[PDB]
Amino acid sequence: AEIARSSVENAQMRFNSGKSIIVNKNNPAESFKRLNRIMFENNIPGDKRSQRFYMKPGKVAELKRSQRHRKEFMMGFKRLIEIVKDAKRKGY
Amino acid sequence: IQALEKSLDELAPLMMTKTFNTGVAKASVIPVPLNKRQRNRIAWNWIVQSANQRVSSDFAVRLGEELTAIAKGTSSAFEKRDQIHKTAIAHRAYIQLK
Amino acid sequence: YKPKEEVVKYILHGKFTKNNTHLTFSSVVEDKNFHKNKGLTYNDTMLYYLNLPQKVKISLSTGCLGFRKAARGEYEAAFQTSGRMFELIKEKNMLNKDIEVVMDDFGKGRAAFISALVGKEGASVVKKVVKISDATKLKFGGVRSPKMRRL
Amino acid sequence: TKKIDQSLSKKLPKGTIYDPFDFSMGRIHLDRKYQANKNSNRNDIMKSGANPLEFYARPRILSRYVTSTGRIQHRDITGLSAKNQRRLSKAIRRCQAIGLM
Amino acid sequence: EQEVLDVWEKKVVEETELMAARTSN
Amino acid sequence: KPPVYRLPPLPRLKVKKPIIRQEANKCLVLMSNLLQCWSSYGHMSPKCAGLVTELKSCTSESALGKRNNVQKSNINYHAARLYDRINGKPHD
Ligand SMILES: [Mg+2]
Ligand SMILES: [Mg+2]
Repeated sequence: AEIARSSVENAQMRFNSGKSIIVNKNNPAESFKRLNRIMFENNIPGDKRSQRFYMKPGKVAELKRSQRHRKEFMMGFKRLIEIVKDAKRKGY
Repeated sequence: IQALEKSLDELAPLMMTKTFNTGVAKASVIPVPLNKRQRNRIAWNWIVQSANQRVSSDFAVRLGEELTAIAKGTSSAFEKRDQIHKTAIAHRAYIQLK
Repeated sequence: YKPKEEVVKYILHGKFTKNNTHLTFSSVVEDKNFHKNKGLTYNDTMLYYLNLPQKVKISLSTGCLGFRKAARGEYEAAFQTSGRMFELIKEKNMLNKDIEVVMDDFGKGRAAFISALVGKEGASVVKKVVKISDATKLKFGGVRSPKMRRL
Repeated sequence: TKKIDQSLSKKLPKGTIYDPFDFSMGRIHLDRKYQANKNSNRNDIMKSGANPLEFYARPRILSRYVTSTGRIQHRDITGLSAKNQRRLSKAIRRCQAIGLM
Repeated sequence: EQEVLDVWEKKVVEETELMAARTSN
Repeated sequence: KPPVYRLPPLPRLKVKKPIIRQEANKCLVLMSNLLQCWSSYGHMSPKCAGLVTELKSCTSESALGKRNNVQKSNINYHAARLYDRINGKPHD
C-alpha cells in the first residue's frame, strides 16, 4: 500500500555501496573527480589489476614485505628531512 | 606622430595565440602576450599591406592615404585584430600560468 | 489491476575493458498499478520498488562505429562511441527523465566517456545526469586467475 | 574585492593571546602542516580503554573505522594500539558475518 | 602588526588572483 | 606513541627531484583575466579598460614582464651537510 510507497526513498538509499556521487549540476566534472578519489582511497583500480593474473603465495608475500619496507623507509626519510629543515632554520 | 602612435596602439593585437610543439602529441595553441615592439610590427605590416592596394605610384602617397584613413576610423585591419582576439579568448583555458 | 508501465529513470551503463567499450542505455520501468494488485504483501511491494525492472534501449560497442580489431580499445574509439550514444539518446526522445551513469571498469575508454559527457558532445545528456557510480566487480578470493604471462 | 578565502585568513579565537606573527602567511602554512586529528582520542571510544570486541553488535560505532566501501582502515590511519586494532578488526569481521555491517 | 599585515595584504591579493585564473580553466 | 621510523645507515641523504615553487607571471595572469573579462562583457567592452591598461604596462618592455625567473632548492646541500650530525648514529 502507500506505506510501502512513502518509505522507499530512505530504503532505496539505505542499501548504499559507497561508490556513488550526487552530481553537482553546476560543475559536473567535479563530481567525477570526487568519484575518482573514492576509487583510489579504496584501491579499486589497483585491486582490479592485481586480480587479472595469479601470483604464487611466496611471490605475494615477497611483494608485500618489500612494499611495507618502502613505505616505512619513506616515513623515516621524511622524518629526517624535517629535522634537517628545523636545524637549518635555527642556524645549525 | 600622435595620430600614428594612436593608430598603432588601437590596431595592434594585445595577445596572439601561438602553436607550441610540446610533446609527441598535437601542439598546443596557447595565447601569448605581446610587447610594444612586437605589437607595432604586427600593426605596421597590416598598414603596409593595406597601403599597397591604393592607386598612387609613390609608396609615400599610398602610405599617407592609408594612415589618414586609419586616423579617421576606417581600416580593414581592425577585422584582423578582432579575429586574433577571438581565437585567444577561445583558448583562454589553455594558458599555463606556471 | 492494469499494466501501467512507466519510465522512472534511465541508466547509462559503460563497460570499459582493455579491448573494447560497451555502452548500454536502459529505462527503469515501473508498473504504477503494481500496488493495486490483489494478494500483495508489504514485503513484495517494497521488494518490487527496490529493484525495478530495466529495459535496454540503446546498445553500442566501438565496432558499431566502424572501429576494427586493435582500434576498438583505444581512446579515440571510445570518445566517438560516447558521442554516438549521446546523440541517439536525443534522437529517441529519451532525455526527459533523470539519467544515472554507471561505470564498470578502468580501461582506456573510461576517461574518454567522461570527457565526452563533460564536454560539448554531452552538453544535453549531462544536464539530466543525477548520479554517477562505479560498478567494478572485485572478488574476495574467488576463482583462480590465469598464470602470469612470460613476455 | 572585499572578500578573502577562509584558507588565506586566520580567525584568532576569543580569550587567546597572539603575536604579530599570527597575522602572517607563515602562520597559515604552519597551521596546515601541523594539523593532526589529535582531538580524536577524547572522541575515540577505541582509544579510551573499552574493548572493541564489545561493539560487534553496534555497527554504527564500528562504521567509524571503515572506508565508504567497508574496507577496514590500516592502523596507520586509525592510530589504535596493536591490541585494539587486532580486536577492532575481529569485531568488524564478526559484525559482517552476523549480518549487521 | 602593521608590518606583518602589510606583507599579508599583498600575498592575499596575489593568491586571490592566481586562484581566479586557475579556477577559470 | 606516534610510531617513529628510524632509517638504517645510508650512503647519502638526498631528494631526487626537489619541489621548487614557481610563482606565476603577473603579465600572464593579467592576460588571463582580460581574456575572461572579454568573454563575459564582450571584446573591447568599456568594463575591461583597466585590464587593458594594466596588461600593456606589464608587457610594454617584456611580454612576460620583468621577473625573478630563477629559483633553486638548497635542501640537498643542507641534507648532506647535517646528515652525519643528526642521524643519531652510535659512536665508533
Ligand atoms: Mg589494445
Ligand atoms: Mg587456460
